[PDB]
Amino acid sequence: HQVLFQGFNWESWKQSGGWYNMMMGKVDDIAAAGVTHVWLPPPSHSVSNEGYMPGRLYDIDASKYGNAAELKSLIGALHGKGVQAIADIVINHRCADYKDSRGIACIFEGGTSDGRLDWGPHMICRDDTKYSDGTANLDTGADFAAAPDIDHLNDRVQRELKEWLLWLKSDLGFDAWRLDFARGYSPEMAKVYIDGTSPSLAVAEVWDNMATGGDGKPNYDQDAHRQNLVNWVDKVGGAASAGMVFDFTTKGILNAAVEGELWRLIDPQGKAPGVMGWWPAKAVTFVDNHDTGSTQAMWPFPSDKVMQGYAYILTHPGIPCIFYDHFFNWGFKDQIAALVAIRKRNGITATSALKILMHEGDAYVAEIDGKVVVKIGSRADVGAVIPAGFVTSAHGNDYAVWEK
Ligand SMILES: OC[C@H]1O[C@@H](O)[C@H](O)[C@@H](O)[C@@H]1O
Ligand SMILES: [Ca+2]
Ligand SMILES: [Ca+2]
Ligand SMILES: [Ca+2]
Repeated sequence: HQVLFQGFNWESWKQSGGWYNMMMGKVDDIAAAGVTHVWLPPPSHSVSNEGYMPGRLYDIDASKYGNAAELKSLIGALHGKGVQAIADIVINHRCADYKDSRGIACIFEGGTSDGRLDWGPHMICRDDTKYSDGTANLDTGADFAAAPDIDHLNDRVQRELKEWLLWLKSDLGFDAWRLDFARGYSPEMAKVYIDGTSPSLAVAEVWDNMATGGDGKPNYDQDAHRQNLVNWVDKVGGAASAGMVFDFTTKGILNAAVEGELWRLIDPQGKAPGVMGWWPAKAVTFVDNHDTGSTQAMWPFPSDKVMQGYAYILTHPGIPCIFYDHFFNWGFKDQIAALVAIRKRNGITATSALKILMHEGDAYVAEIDGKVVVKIGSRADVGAVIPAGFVTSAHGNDYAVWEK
């Protein structure tokens, strides 16, 4: 068993009383439901609210989310119900607290009395001219316009950062990492960090565009899209690494399939289309996150089919991550934990076997480990293909479940 849970959305920082405090009230519900890991936002002080524009890294208190006290207060409740804690680690770029000799904002403040993380333009890639001094290394990954990109090839940086990371665990309680904007630095670099801080798991956010038909729809063969993920995992230690990646491949394909095109959920090999069917133990599947859904909606899921997804991800191979809004604010609390249970009751995991039984545009049926069968889609009958000794069980709005 192993299930993740993103414990926040875009709007979270606004939360009257502090996000963590209101969350203390969702601990048992999440735990009892079957979750095992929770993903909390960037705890650090951030120029921006949501925290993806970090500066004073050790400055936990400044957070719009809550402070050091409450974060622990909250991570400990989780640990009390046996759920691990993940920290949204944002290090591809960073904002300098103050102005240097030139007027350009490149003098950083770590957040403590010493000079830890009190870096200068020297820790800014020389190719991010808008801030650099031209003396650092070259960016090892994508750049982020909005702010100074840190030169991770920098001896000091990899040092003070692991120390900072190691502190997050040793002080607050964090267990695992969720690497923000991983497309910003070579996997070679994530590896430095992952290994010298060894989290129970490190899921990264590598998000490339999906190839699309002239008509806006995503193509059917997404092999290239997912080969770029199993590869990034490849270059990071793979089998022996704590790192894993969100199955963006699955999101794009699934986004288009619930729309009467379930046939898209199978590759010529009889396998799943996302990273799921290639490396199921290194693929974190999901329905929507704080970028793709919520109030940013860069790529939301068909709202009237959001359950067809959970019916899919919470029973298939791969690690499913449940989205906040979805569990507490959409009227699906119960429906969701019922599955996690199924997944749990039947000892299903990241690597269970998958046996697609039907992949027609309006009907997708499957058998996982020959203990569970799920069908999503708008087609009243499929009795025709449901192995022997399968009693019905969980179901609802265009999805059904039969356990042996
Ligand atoms: O998409 C990668 C990341 O890009 C950043 O610019 C956004 O602020 C984050 O919310 C997002 O996780
Ligand atoms: Ca300092
Ligand atoms: Ca930049
Ligand atoms: Ca970068």
